Amino acid sequence: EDQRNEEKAQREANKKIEKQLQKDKQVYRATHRLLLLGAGESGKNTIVKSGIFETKFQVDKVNFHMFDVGAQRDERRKWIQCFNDVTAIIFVVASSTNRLQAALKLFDSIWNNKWLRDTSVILFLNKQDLLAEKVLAGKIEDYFPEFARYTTPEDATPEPGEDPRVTRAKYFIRDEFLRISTASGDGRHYCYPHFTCAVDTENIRRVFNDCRDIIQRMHLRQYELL
Amino acid sequence: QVQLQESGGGLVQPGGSLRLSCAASGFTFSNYKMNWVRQAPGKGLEWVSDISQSGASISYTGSVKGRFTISRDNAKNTLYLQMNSLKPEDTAVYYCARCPAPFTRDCFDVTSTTYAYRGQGTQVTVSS
Amino acid sequence: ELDQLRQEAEQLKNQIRDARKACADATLSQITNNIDPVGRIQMRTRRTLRGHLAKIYAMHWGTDSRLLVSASQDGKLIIWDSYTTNKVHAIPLRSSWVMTCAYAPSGNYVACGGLDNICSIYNLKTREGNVRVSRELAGHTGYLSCCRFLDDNQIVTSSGDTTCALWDIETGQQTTTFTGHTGDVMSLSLAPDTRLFVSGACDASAKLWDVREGMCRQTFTGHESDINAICFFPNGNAFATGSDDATCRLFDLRADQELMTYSHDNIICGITSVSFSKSGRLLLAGYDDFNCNVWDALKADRAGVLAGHDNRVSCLGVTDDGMAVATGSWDSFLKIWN
Amino acid sequence: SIAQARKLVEQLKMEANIDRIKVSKAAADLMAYCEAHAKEDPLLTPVPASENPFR
Amino acid sequence: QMMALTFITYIGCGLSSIFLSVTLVTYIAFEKIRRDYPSKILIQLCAALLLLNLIFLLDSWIALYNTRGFCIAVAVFLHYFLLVSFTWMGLEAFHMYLALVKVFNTYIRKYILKFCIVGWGIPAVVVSIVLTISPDNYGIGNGTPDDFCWINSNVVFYITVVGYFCVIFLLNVSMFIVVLVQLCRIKKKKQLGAQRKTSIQDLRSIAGLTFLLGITWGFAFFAWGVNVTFMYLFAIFNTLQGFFIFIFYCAAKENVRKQWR
Ligand SMILES: C[C@]12CC[C@H](O)CC1=CC[C@@H]1[C@@H]2CC[C@]2(C)C(=O)CC[C@@H]12
Repeated sequence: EDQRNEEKAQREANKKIEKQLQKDKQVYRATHRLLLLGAGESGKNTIVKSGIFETKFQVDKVNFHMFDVGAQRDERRKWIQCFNDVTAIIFVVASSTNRLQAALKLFDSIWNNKWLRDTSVILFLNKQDLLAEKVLAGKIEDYFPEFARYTTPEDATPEPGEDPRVTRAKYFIRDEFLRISTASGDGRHYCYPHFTCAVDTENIRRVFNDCRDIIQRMHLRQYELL
Repeated sequence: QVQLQESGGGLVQPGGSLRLSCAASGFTFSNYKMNWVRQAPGKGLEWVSDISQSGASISYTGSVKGRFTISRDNAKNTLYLQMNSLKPEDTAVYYCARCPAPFTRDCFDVTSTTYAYRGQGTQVTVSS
Repeated sequence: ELDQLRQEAEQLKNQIRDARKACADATLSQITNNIDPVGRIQMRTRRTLRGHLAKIYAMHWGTDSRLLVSASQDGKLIIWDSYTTNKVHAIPLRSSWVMTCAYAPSGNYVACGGLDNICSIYNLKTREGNVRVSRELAGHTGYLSCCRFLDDNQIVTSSGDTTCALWDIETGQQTTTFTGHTGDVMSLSLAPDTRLFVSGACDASAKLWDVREGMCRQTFTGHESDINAICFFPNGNAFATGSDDATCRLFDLRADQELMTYSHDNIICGITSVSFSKSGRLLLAGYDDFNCNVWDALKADRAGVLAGHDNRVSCLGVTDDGMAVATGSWDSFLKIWN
Repeated sequence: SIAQARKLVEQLKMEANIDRIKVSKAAADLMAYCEAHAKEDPLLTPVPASENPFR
Repeated sequence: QMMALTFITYIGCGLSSIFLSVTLVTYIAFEKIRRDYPSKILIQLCAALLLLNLIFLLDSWIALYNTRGFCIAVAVFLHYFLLVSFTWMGLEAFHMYLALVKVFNTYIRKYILKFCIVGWGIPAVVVSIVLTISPDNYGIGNGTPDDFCWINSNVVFYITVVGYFCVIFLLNVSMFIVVLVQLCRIKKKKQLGAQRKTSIQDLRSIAGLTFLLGITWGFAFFAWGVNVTFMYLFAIFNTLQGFFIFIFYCAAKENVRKQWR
């Protein structure tokens, strides 16, 4: 009979495809995709490490996929929704028009988005040397009037110790981001801010540690512990 | 169709006062969060201030924090920006922007060029 | 002179508005005030397809109303046989950010595109028997939001660069370019005769083009937010749009106006998908609250709910014979309702 | 720019040239199409499991 | 008194059986709430605990001593169900380890199937072996009355029910300490000030974790060595363990209540 014959052929084809699909699932599960987002082209996203750009890198035998948006329009309202399932959004901000305010607005929009409400953000503050040079030299004060009232936090731990003014400015910017992060969302997603000098190789280790913490928090949320 | 028309703002002496009024049509005003953005000559769009639905979540950029004030009249379907102490460097084309989605705490791409839900804007110039 | 041109355009818009107002004499609800209601019909989940790993962005039914294709962000393209819930042709994609997929009328080809700004055409039947990329089309500077096969040799695509393009699959080149949208085009729908097609973009407007030369015959502006999905009436004289302002709207050709809007007070989530039944009496709309609402298209009263998903639906379609409706979702599950 | 302005104005006149029938006539046509094909709509009228392919 | 202990044990076992059946039907009927691995492991643990409680109630209520075979079978099934419950608590701890300590590369094919194989096979192997040495290890002539089908060799009781439970308890306590340490590290982040103020959700989750990991079985060590109050505490907090599992993982969860409505 034709019907049992074609049903058997279709069933065996389905079995073969199921085997290939479980093989693909094994690869897909252990990838940890990330979305590398930048406030503007001035931010040095490329050195942090058409249409979309892929970067594969392994840390401690853990695979990582970093996706950088290329030939796309400035309106990210629609396509950003494609990245709600990524492990983290690596938001790079040049801490050196008021580009800092634009970065803050973009971070707020990302944080408060309905589909990204469960996605964690790894915040990188580039241009640390440029920020130090600007602070030591006689624009940050006028752009942010509240900076005058700001004081360096107790846990400043200024390891470089270049000046008690550069640390104050960089921690003011970090607190400016952390205000949005803490106020908008609690118990769903977390923001991890780091200072980067763009001349250090420890960025991938920081990303690895933040991703480990993100997945730990996600697993803890399954038991409602968090 | 969505139409935002801005009015007010011409030549003003430094330290003067100005009022910008944005009239909206084609959508329910109270459902959306409104924004005031500006574009300086040869600088690109920059965000100035925003107000949520029914107010109560006002926020400004640092440069104009102490001077500019933004209000809205949902019943009158209007947005207002009062600029009480003008300075020369805020000479720009001011635009009234309506964020893309209703009932949203976040809203995207108001400062992006070629944005759909943005008005034509008014020139505001401060000079001697 | 720029102000003069703006005044000219404003006057023309006002004149078009008065023409539309003079055209309207009675609402569609008044016409269908004596029509018997549908009767609160209910449809159960006949089947569930559960082969995808990541969220399902798109699916498209076949011409025979038996085979369907689904695209998921795990870089997967699967052709399900819905009758026997089996699967065939699990096509791996070069880019994992697919956002749309199309099935050729003949059933010979499958299209898919996404964040790579490229539309891939796969030959379903080959002498080797293995599905391979028949051709790659890359004339778009933005992400491909939608694509539809015209006649198995031409394809119409809409991108995030605010443009639509009609291609020639044989030569792999753009034949026609449709421009006029401000916001990036989110969806397109072909007319039953394949002579026209409507496109909905990120602005509130929807434009109707004719594929022969593409000059944007008509424009409809009734919505208040981004138009996510568009579907075309079976008779070809109307279409339905769904936007992010939590409303659906029914525009009609040859009248250039609204007919009726479908909305409810307790709906505050945008529309992601819109489709019509076989006779056009039912309008199925997918929502962001994980539900699918079936509206009586003639009365704008909710006639059914299809709450079988855990996350937003993002895609749905109705068979050519109207036997079943397939809904995808962001929970990586496809459901066939009947 | 100015080019966009003239293209928009040209599109506006071209759109304004077309003619539209009464809304009531289009409504009646839609209702007539719905009524004529109401019989062959499996979703409208529940179909028995005998000839339902998704039994 | 011994008489009161029987009453408390019967009430606790009845409540646990009823509410564990409720939890099982809730978690099986609604597929939307059993997507993740913890929910499936919870389903398995609830099934094991329900079977253990039901068989314990049956053994205590029934008084059969003229039937050697039936008594041996009842004792074997009781021992097997107790071992399965212990193994499922240990497997919950192991999943905890694979989710929090080793965070990456934790995917394996047929995760729940392999967990079920281990959890329902290792106790089966143990009971089959102890039967193989001698089937009289389960006859007569913990045991509440004088005549009650249970292990009587006094040697395999320590190896297979005490030492086995000792290893399971060590693993569970170590992972409980690990989870508590990580949770306290998270609570002390202090991103901007007064971060993570203590609320009623956190202690509820901690109590649910304690009852899920079977830390309350530790009261056995003090109860066996004697400390009559500790004996009552042990009986009370381990007889109705399934009741508290239902409270903390069925009624406490908001999604389950939403599915109920
Ligand atoms: C708690 C437990 C052991 C665990 C069971 O799930 C429930 C129960 C039955 C009778 C109890 C026993 C522990 C030891 C006890 C308390 C005795 O020595 C007298 C009655 C016994």
